[PDB]
Amino acid sequence: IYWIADQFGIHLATGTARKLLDAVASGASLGTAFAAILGVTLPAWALAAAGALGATAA
Repeated sequence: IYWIADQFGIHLATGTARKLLDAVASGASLGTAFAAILGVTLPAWALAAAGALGATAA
């Protein structure tokens, strides 16, 4: 995700997701604020993948 946002970056969230990206990067443990940002374009299962065994820098 940290690689697709650069090359592609088709889903630029410079609205509210910004305030989150400035926190999740240090401790992405949100369960409601993360699903509200990864629900506009990203899937729903991705929320469960964030835990472990999933893309962390992709």
